[PDB]
Amino acid sequence: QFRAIIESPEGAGHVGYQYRRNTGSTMRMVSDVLDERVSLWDFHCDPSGNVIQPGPNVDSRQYLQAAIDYVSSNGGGTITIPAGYTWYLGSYGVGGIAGHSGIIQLRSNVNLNIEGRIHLSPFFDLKPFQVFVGFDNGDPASSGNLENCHIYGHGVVDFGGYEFGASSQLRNGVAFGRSYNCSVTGITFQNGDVTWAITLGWNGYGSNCYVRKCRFINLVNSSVNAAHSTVYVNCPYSGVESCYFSMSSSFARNIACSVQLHQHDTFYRGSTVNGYCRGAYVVMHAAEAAGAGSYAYNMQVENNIAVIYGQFVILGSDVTATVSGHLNDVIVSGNIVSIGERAAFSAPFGAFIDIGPDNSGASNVQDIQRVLVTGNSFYAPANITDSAAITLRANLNGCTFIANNFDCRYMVYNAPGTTSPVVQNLVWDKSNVIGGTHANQRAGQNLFDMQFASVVNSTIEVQLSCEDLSMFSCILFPASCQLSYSKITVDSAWTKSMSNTAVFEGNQQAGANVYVSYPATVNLTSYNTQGAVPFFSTDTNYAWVTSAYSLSINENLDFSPPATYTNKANGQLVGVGYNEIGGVRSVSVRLMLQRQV
Amino acid sequence: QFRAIIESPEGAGHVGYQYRRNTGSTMRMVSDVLDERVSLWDFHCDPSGNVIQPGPNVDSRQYLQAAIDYVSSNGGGTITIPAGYTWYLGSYGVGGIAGHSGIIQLRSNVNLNIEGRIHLSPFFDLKPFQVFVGFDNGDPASSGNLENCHIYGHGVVDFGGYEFGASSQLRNGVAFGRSYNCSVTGITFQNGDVTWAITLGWNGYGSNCYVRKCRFINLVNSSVNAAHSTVYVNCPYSGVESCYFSMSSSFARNIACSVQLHQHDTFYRGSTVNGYCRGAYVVMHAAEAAGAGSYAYNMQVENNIAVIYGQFVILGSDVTATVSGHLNDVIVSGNIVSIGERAAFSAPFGAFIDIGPDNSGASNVQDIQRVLVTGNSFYAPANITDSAAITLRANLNGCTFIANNFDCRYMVYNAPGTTSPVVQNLVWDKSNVIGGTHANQRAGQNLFDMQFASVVNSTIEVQLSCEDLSMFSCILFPASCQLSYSKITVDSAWTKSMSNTAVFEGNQQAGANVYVSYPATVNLTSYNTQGAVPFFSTDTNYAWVTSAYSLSINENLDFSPPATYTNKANGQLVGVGYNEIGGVRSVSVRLMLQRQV
Amino acid sequence: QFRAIIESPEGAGHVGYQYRRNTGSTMRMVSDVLDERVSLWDFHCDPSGNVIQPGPNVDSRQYLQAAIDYVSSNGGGTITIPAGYTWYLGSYGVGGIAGHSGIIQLRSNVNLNIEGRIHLSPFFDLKPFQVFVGFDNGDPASSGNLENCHIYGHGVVDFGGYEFGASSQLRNGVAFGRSYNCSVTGITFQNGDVTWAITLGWNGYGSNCYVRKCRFINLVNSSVNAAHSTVYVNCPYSGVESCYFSMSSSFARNIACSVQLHQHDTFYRGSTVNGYCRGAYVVMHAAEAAGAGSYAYNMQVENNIAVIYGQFVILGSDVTATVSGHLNDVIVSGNIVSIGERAAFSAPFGAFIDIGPDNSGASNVQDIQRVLVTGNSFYAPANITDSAAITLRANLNGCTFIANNFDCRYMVYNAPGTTSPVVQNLVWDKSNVIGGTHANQRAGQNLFDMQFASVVNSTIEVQLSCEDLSMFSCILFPASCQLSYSKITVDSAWTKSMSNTAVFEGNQQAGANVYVSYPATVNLTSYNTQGAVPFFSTDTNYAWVTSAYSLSINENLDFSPPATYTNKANGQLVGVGYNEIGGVRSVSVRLMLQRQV
Ligand SMILES: CC(=O)N[C@@H]1[C@@H](O[C@H]2O[C@H](CO)[C@H](O[C@H]3O[C@H](CO[C@@H]4O[C@@H](C)[C@H](O)[C@@H](O)[C@H]4O)[C@@H](O)[C@H](O)[C@H]3O)[C@H](O[C@@H]3O[C@H](CO)[C@@H](O)[C@H](O)[C@H]3NC(C)=O)[C@H]2O)[C@H](O)[C@@H](CO[C@H]2O[C@H](CO)[C@@H](O)[C@H](O)[C@H]2O)O[C@@H]1O
Ligand SMILES: CC(=O)N[C@@H]1[C@@H](O[C@H]2O[C@H](CO)[C@H](O[C@H]3O[C@H](CO[C@@H]4O[C@@H](C)[C@H](O)[C@@H](O)[C@H]4O)[C@@H](O)[C@H](O)[C@H]3O)[C@H](O[C@@H]3O[C@H](CO)[C@@H](O)[C@H](O)[C@H]3NC(C)=O)[C@H]2O)[C@H](O)[C@@H](CO[C@H]2O[C@H](CO)[C@@H](O)[C@H](O)[C@H]2O)O[C@@H]1O
Ligand SMILES: CC(=O)N[C@@H]1[C@@H](O[C@H]2O[C@H](CO)[C@H](O[C@H]3O[C@H](CO[C@@H]4O[C@@H](C)[C@H](O)[C@@H](O)[C@H]4O)[C@@H](O)[C@H](O)[C@H]3O)[C@H](O[C@@H]3O[C@H](CO)[C@@H](O)[C@H](O)[C@H]3NC(C)=O)[C@H]2O)[C@H](O)[C@@H](CO[C@H]2O[C@H](CO)[C@@H](O)[C@H](O)[C@H]2O)O[C@@H]1O
Ligand code: NA
Ligand code: NA
Ligand code: NA
Ligand code: NA
Ligand code: NA
Ligand code: NA
Ligand code: NA
Ligand code: NA
Ligand code: NA
Repeated sequence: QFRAIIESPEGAGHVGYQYRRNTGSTMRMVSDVLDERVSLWDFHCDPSGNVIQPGPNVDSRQYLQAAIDYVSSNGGGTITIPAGYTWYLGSYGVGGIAGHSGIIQLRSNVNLNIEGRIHLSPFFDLKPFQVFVGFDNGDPASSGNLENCHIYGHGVVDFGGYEFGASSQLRNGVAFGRSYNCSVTGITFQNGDVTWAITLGWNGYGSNCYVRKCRFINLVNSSVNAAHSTVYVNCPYSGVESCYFSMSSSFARNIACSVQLHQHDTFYRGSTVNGYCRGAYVVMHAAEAAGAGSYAYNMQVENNIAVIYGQFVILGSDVTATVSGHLNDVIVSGNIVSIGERAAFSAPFGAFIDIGPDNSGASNVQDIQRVLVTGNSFYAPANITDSAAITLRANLNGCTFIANNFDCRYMVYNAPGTTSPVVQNLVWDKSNVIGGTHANQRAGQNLFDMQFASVVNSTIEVQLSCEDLSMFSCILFPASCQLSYSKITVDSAWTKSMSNTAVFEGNQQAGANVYVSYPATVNLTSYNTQGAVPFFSTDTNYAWVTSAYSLSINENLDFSPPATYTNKANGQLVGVGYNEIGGVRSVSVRLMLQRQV
Repeated sequence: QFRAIIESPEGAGHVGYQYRRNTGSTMRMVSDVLDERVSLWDFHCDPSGNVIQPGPNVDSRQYLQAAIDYVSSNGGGTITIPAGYTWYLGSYGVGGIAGHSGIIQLRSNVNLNIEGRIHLSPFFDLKPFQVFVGFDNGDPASSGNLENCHIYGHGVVDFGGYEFGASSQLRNGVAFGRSYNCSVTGITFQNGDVTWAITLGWNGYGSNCYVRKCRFINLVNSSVNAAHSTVYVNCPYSGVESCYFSMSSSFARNIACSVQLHQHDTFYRGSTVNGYCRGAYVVMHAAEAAGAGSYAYNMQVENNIAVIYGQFVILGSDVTATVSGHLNDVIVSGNIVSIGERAAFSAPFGAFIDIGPDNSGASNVQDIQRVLVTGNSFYAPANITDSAAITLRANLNGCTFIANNFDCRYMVYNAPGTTSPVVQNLVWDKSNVIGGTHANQRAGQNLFDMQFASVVNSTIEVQLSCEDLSMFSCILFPASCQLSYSKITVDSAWTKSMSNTAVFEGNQQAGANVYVSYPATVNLTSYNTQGAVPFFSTDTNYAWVTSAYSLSINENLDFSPPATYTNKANGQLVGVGYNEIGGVRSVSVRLMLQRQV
Repeated sequence: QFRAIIESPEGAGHVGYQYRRNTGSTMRMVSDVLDERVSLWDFHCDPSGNVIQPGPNVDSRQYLQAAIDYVSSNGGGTITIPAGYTWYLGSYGVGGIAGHSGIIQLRSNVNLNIEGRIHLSPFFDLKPFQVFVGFDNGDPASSGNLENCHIYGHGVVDFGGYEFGASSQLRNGVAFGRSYNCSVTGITFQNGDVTWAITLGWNGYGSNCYVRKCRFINLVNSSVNAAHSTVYVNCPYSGVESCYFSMSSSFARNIACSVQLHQHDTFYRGSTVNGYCRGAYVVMHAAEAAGAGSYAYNMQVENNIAVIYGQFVILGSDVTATVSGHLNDVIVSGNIVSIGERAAFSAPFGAFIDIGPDNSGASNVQDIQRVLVTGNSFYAPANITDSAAITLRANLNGCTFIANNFDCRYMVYNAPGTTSPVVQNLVWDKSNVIGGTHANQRAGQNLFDMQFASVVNSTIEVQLSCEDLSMFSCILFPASCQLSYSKITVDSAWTKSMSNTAVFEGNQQAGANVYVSYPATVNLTSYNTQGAVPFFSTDTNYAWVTSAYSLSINENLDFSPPATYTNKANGQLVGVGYNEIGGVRSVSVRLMLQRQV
């Protein structure tokens, strides 16, 4: 009788236990203490209750789903995926997750402690899939929420190396769904061709979702893969920290981004990226504005390390028929970024910041402002013509650069005869240090190439830290660019031998509220009078100049040109020098030309 | 016989076990392996040893205390609070913690792994309480220490929604006490009206205490609550990182602060705050100086995201009869902060930095210096008159601003006819970017309103980035403010149409070691002489000016005014221009006035 | 029969269990569920299988090694070191780790969850040791890898207080070896005299190794200890975050460093250091370049708090017969550092950044560039003569300072008649704020002491924020230092009473591509002519000056000196002033001297 009970599945419920033989402890049964934990092994059995060993020819999916469903029924808990085993998944899930090509359905309060390895079987080759899905409905708009679901451990999700079957397919590791207080910590995602590794939230619905101390390795492998973003953050008060992202595929240099920050109060910090095209998008899509409003604000990209091939941070916002997206209150700081070794134009245009047109190419829908870029480093190798501190390709309502170090081909750039952005409140502080890696490479090129429709309320304070006489100019405005209510200065250091410093092809520096200064060489002639004597410019190009001063020594004994000049209505400069002995003087002098500064 | 033993509480101590049938493993009994872990279930029993189910009508407090006391007796360990259950607490603790309105007494080396939910029963409604207390005595001065106590897990402490009964009451979640190597990680504290969620240390006694990845949600709910600070850090080598703080109550906008950093080598990093009045205090209270000395130094507030209604960082120090507190070596960097949408003056004055008078209102007791504020963003909506980069309300011995972006009503402010602080070593670097949100709102107002007793060894380098002709002046010193050994500059950009740029109501810019420059409009008249000819100012207000130069074009052909001016003893400016044709000239010119720069 | 089986070591394999009595769960045996975890207790037994109690007189080493070896055999897992016990280690390991004075050999996929205490027995007194070793061979070049090995928990590794027996000995806590995806989290290392606490990687071989939330306390205690670096990072894509490091020994002030970052893509963040000589080395040793190439790049030191006695960050690179090491793409940001209270010259020279010669003292082997130092604070007490923002002691190919706050004796320093470094691309932006703690201490001293062989492509923009008339000069170049293609400026603020501002002992400011400006006092005499009249310098020292302007008021009525000057071939300055009444004038005026700026 008793032997039978003991050898039965209830035997453990008949063996008494009391913790450490403490007389004041609960008199329990072994089964009670065992019931305090739960593993996959508890559900990984055949219809007769016999345990089944996982392996390449066993599909563990129904067993893991049964575990999650059961623990869900009790109010939650943590299911362990045991170490020292690989658990293969080999069929699709059913019900609500079928619309998402779901394998496993996550449930609220049911955490997974993944210590072993989860692998995809070749059933998934050339097919879409999303491994873990928190939606409970095919239609995300009619889905319930996922709350308090955490995935963590020292384990591994391995996507089996399979290529995409078709570019239109989607593949994901974890889709938390309409996700509140959910996280992934510690896990290695590897060996795939996927669209995302993790997505958080759904069109603004969700909160407090995080990815921390995870690794993402080799998650693009084919030319079929349309696009890849390793973590898409689509709910507020969420972010990514202390993660490692690496790709080795060539295709990843053209298509892969590490992070999308698409809702307010989101962050990307303390991570290391290598082998990717892009670092992060910081974006408000109107099409995603349902759950948390139409503004992306409080967006933070900080203290990351990257080697990328395209753009580090891309800013944007866009509209739909009924919603307009807005982006503001952004900080990009402390990141050290480089474009990896590559040929010029062999990948998307290299940039630290990109102001990106929308997915249909429009550049007149964006509302981006109050962005602070500060205390970052950027480097691109000397050969990479297509490298810029900022590629400013769509309308910009403000962006502030302070105390960065940029060492690349262009500081500000936009391609001519593409978009003509409207620019407001572009602020480039004199504390931005311009590196010299690209010195001597800039023939035909303008360091600050202002290829815009208009610039207003902007500040460009150019300071070189070494010579580059190859460059056509430090800063150039084409005649088509309006310029008003702006400050544009070129410091003289390392400019003495430059023919052109600042160029205003439409003579826009004449505007009533344009404040500029830059070096120029000017020819002057004096009157013949002995004593105090006026010197006048030969050219009549200076009706806009409020004052000028000498940047050249005077090699003469018998006279000196004026130290300082003002102008005359006919556009000459004029100053008062000194003839110790009389005679008409003729000199060529390097001047600092100033207007309202 | 054997059946009896097996069904007894010692039955598990009679069932042999050897790990994985390994012949070299220990021959143990099931009870030994079970004894490797411990849960609340092991103590949650009646006097007969029968397990009791937790619930709203069961008080789990004595059972949890018995578990902690027992594990403490064995040298420590980790007690799990099981998932899928809510454990209610419904009575006060006894002994040493009674003086602290304690519920549970923490003990050294006994960690709590909280995976379920701990809730307060309505016994606590309208009463004080501190849920977990690490002091062992009613009098903190006679308390022993708490060491090596960690609280962690995916669980929840829920304060039951109860309001305070009286403003003088105190309520806390975790009071570690005189706490060494203690931490809270992962836990959600929610649904209360409390004074603090967590306190670390006691008046400088403690070390290596941290709060990490915790959430604090809705912990103020009534007008009775006197004050709320979510984490009070009162021991050195301690801090808060990667936490989330949110309030929805109106009252929280007026009374709630996220963090107090009150001892040296403490930090607040990588967190997100919404709905609070204040971000952090960085303070040395003399009354708290017993355990770690009288200096708060090495204080770090970094990489946080906040939407607040009052002040982001408040600095201070104060004194007692016998102790003087000092604050120095502070860094505030990388934070992106905004004042949330509100009416002007509807909450405490909005500020990025506040120099706060002591709790009795004194402004002449503080010793604050060597503070660095760098690479932060601040924004306040255009309507919020009461918004400042720094509200400088008490004596300041130094604070350095570099490469911040401030977009609010005032840069520097103090209210006139309140405190008259004594200011030393206020440094505002030209790399601080002043935003334009408040342009056109500043009628009657000074952007830098220097409402102080005295300013010395200070630097204010004003740089606008857009026009605001509504403002009375960029910077103004009342006659009551002494000014010496200081540098005060206003860059000309966007100032051409300003009637007043810098204003010294006591003509303080004349001081021997004052170094200033700013734009002014000046009327000048020349002598009638043809040729080189002097121009003189009509007004005699310029005896302090060392040089001036033209910021205006010359619309004339027949003459030019001087490019550069110096002065004369009677206070006129004078320069040498050029009359091509003779005649008395009269012109109004915008000049850069300079003094010793 | 059945009684015998049940009391046997297989008894638990005969007691059936099914999780929570769920009919769809696996019918298992108690032994199966127990086998899901493993502890030291499972191996801590005598030859008869009887458990042995750990203690000061028991050597736990063979038992722990047996556990690791066994778990390794099953594909890995996590062995717990139980809480509430101290486990002593009292003999050396055997085999592959014997060459490393190894105690325990780590194995791939076998994690240690250390919750108790591991202590060293006095067998190790005066001997070398490395507690945990991941190499499997005496010769690291012939060692296999360690992968997926994590050490974590709330436990403690205690080195027993024993002193080193001889300086040439080595002692370590954890040597992961050729280590891929390995980490230490949560652990306290204490009470030793050791060389390192943790090393990661081996000469570039390894990846994704981290130390997080660990504490290192009192790990130097004797004068025998040659050198100490708490964490040596010798593999890429690895780092240290949120750690606490403290020393109390005097010897630690002279010999101890917290971190070595010696391979690319490595970081040191969010940590607190006290009592150490140095913060971090960022170094490419040619001798260590085998596994990850010859370049250290993407090196990040950020958001740390330190009180040190020598240098905070030391940069270097060096060569071997066949390999040349290079260092580039470094960021040092957000750190708040101070030199602790000490006598001048009582420890290694105090510095925020050191450019360190190699271990044989060579200063002409280094290739260091593209370094960004930004948004840091540094303080040293007024008495510490040996304190510098940068001690630039070996060849430097570039380093950029922006928006730091440095408050110490020197800004730039190198000792004369030591090394004569070759300097390129030293950039000190005007946004670096120079503190006043050392005002009045600088007799005989130059704030920027340019004791170099040559300086090129460099920028020094000096800005004072208070007076220090004790200093000999703001910046001084000895005649032996060449200077070309550089910008050197001293802002006038707080300089009016300085006899020397910038000093060029070799008249190097005359160079064709040197761009300089600084204040000087000049004596001038005019001609006697009434009206517009020239003033000329008495001295002929100004042939290099392109323009000068007045920094002094004019106390005269009857005349004014020129506002602005240029020069003449004989080296005089000349300008045009105004005599209202005739007469030879003689004045002494403070001028801003400018050259090509
Ligand atoms: C790979 C990636 O992330 N790319 C970024 C762009 O994302 C956009 O394209 C993606 C391509 O894969 C996604 O669209 C695709 O997936 C959609 C969502 O799938 C459906 O809904 C899921 C919830 C279900 O599980 C699925 O079964 C499926 O039903 C699908 O509707 C599209 O048809 C398909 O092409 C991506 O869509 C978002 O995905 C997230 C995460 O899964 C999800 O939370 C969202 O709900 C979903 N959004 C929308 C609108 O559906 C889609 O956004 C991204 O647009 C771009 C940003 O840069 C551009 O835009 C900037 C702003 O104008 C501009 O500054 C910049 O210059 C532009 O380049 O960045 C990546 O390219
Ligand atoms: C809510 C909050 O934190 N407010 C900050 C101010 O704190 C000060 O007021 C608090 C109001 O709750 C606390 O005082 C209250 O509690 C005291 C401590 O309780 C006793 O001791 C405990 C150890 C026991 O468990 C309790 O049972 C009880 O016996 C009590 O003595 C007071 O009477 C009561 O009002 C707070 O007190 C500190 O609390 C911490 C954490 O519990 C504890 O470690 C300390 O020991 C205790 N300190 C003292 C001195 O007792 C008390 O400090 C805080 O002052 C303010 C800082 O800003 C102001 O001061 C700046 C410096 O001059 C100035 O720059 C600024 O402008 C000022 O506004 O910030 C919050 O307001
Ligand atoms: C304490 C410390 O870390 N000091 C830093 C300097 O490190 C150099 O000296 C150390 C002194 O302990 C180490 O050398 C010692 O150990 C060597 C390694 O031990 C062998 O190999 C191990 C793998 C085995 O387990 C051991 O059993 C043993 O066989 C040994 O070869 C030496 O003979 C001995 O003195 C340190 O050596 C490195 O150690 C790490 C971690 O263990 C290991 O991964 C490496 O493989 C090993 N490297 C080498 C080359 O062997 C050795 O590097 C460090 O040099 C210094 C940097 O600053 C100087 O150099 C800069 C660049 O030129 C210059 O800018 C600066 O001014 C200089 O001061 O910083 C610390 O001093
Ligand atoms: Na779908
Ligand atoms: Na901005
Ligand atoms: Na246009
Ligand atoms: Na009390
Ligand atoms: Na400071
Ligand atoms: Na006064
Ligand atoms: Na060795
Ligand atoms: Na640099
Ligand atoms: Na030389």
